[PDB]
Parts: sequence; C-alpha cells; structure tokens
Amino acid sequence: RPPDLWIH
Amino acid sequence: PEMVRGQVFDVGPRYTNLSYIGEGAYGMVCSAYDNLNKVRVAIKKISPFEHQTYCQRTLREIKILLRFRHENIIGINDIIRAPTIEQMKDVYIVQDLMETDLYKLLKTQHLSNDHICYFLYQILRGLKYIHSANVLHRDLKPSNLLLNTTCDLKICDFGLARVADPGFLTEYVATRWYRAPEIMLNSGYTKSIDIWSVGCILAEMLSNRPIFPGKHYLDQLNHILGILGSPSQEDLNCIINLKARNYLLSLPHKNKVPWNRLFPNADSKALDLLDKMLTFNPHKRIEVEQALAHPYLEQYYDPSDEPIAEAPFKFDMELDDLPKEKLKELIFEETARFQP
Repeated sequence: RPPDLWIH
Repeated sequence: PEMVRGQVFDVGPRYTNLSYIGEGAYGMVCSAYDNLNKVRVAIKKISPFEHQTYCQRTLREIKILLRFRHENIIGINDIIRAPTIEQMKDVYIVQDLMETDLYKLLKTQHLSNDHICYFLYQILRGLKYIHSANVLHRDLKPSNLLLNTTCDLKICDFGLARVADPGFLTEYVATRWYRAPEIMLNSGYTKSIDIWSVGCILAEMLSNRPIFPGKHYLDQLNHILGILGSPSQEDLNCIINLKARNYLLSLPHKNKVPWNRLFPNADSKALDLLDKMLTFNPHKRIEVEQALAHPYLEQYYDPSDEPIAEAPFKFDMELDDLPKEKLKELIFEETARFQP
C-alpha cells in the first residue's frame, strides 16, 4: 500500500 | 458531562477527551478516548426524534450497520441511550476512529496515483459487499468515505439506502452531484446508480473538483450532457420513459469531451475505468465485480480476499409511512442489545 497520509 | 462546541455529550465515564470532527443536520461527530478498551474512538451524537425523516434515516443506518461486517464499511461498536424511552432524546453511536474523510482530504491535498488507486480499490471492495447483500447505498460521495492515517477507507451513512426488491431520491435534501442520469430522468433502484457515483468520486480524486456540480435536477443532467455529449440513438432507445427520451432527443447536439482533456495528468488505465463507470446507459455501465477486475486495480485485485454478504439484507418493516413516535419505539428496540 502507499505511504501514510499527513492530515491537516 | 463534557461539552463540545455548545453541545452536551453524555458518554462518560467510559468515553472522555472529546474534540469536534464534523457535523450534519441532526448530529455531531467527535474523536474520543475509550477508558475501557484503552483505545481512541469516534462518537456520533444523534438527535432525530422530532423529525420523521431523521428517524427513518437513523433507523435504516443502525439496522444496516449492525448487520454488515466488512473492513471497508464502518461498524457500530456501542450505542449509548437512556434506560427509558421517554428519557431518550439523543443517541450516541460509538465507532472506530477515522481521522478524516475524502471530502476534507481533497480540500487540503492533491492525491498521488498510488493513493487514488488504493482508495478506489477499497471503495469498490466495500461496494461489492453492499451489493452482494442486495443493498443500494444511493448516497456515495467523498464525505461518506471515512479515512484514517494508514489509508484505510470505510463507507458510511446508509440513511438513504434501499434493498433492490420492489423512496425517490429526488424527494430528499441531499447532494445531487454524484447522481446517475437515470435518477434525474425520473426512473433509482439498480446497483448501477452506485457505480455512477463511484465514477464521480474517481473523477474528483483526479482533479480535486466535483465533475458534475449541479444546483438542481435539470442543471445536474445538463452538467453530465456537457461532458459525455448527447446520448447515441441506441442509448436514447433504452430510456423507457418517453417524455424523458424525447426531452434528451430535443436538446441541441453536444460533442463528447475526451477524458484525457478533462484529466490530462491521469493514468490512462484510470480513465478507461472512469469511462466505463461514467457510462450514460445503465445497462452498459460496468458492474462492481467487473470494476474490481479492471487493469487499473490489478495491483490489489484478489477475489478470495474480497468477501460478500452471506445473506440478502431485508427490512422487516416499511419505514417510510411510520409516524416518528413509532420510529422512536423501533430505534429504542434496536439499541436495546447495548444496554446492561
């Protein structure tokens, strides 16, 4: 799977 | 009890440390800490009992979510409400914490092709389960796709869901942007309407903007025609309502806008799948299992790890006619299993 999300 | 943005959350002592995430017409959702399982959760306060339609949607949501068990569909972990029916004014739904949703995510960042592909896969994997249970979601949109920091995606909000087994969407106040053409043409109960919505969601992931942002039923239809062009005579002949057919026939001809012009930075395989989902003719529109098997999703496709429901879902009662007092009784009964 793709890398983690930086959530804003 | 802790208050959040002017609303009392009576979820303690088990649930504390509350902070606003989002809100709807008759509810607010918050992140919280579960003092029992030592885990962070989401808690949704629902206050539907003064409104008949709110009650219907709430009951539908609860029944469906409690029955469904799939990784890509939000579950209900616990329900908090008062010990007596008269005292019950609010319902607290405790769920897995999902930090954000696709709507908020798209407002804040551009998605890589890897993320778009993985998100699309999960949407369709969840939808395969929903459809295998003979349920139509009917309200798929980015805000109904919950996300966490590790890119897990869960479908939520089955308030408008129906069983395909013999209610009009145009009678509800809801976003129309993801609605299949056949809905505006006054027809609303095949699995194909959900596939259209997914296609609209894919388009939105590609560009960070809604593809068909219509303001009313005719505008919604016209947005779709603007891009797909006028339907072929063949597809016109498949519209069963003559008035609707003759209306489309009568409009000035519009040429199709090629997908690669709309989405110049998109993967070519993604646009091929987009085309098959955003197909005007619902009979020609790709089905969920066929979509999962499409080359764009080859990286993830694994039918032995894409589970189905073991039985069709059924509503034991017609909910649309029932007074809100009776609906409250039914909500009380449905939430009883979480009482000591």
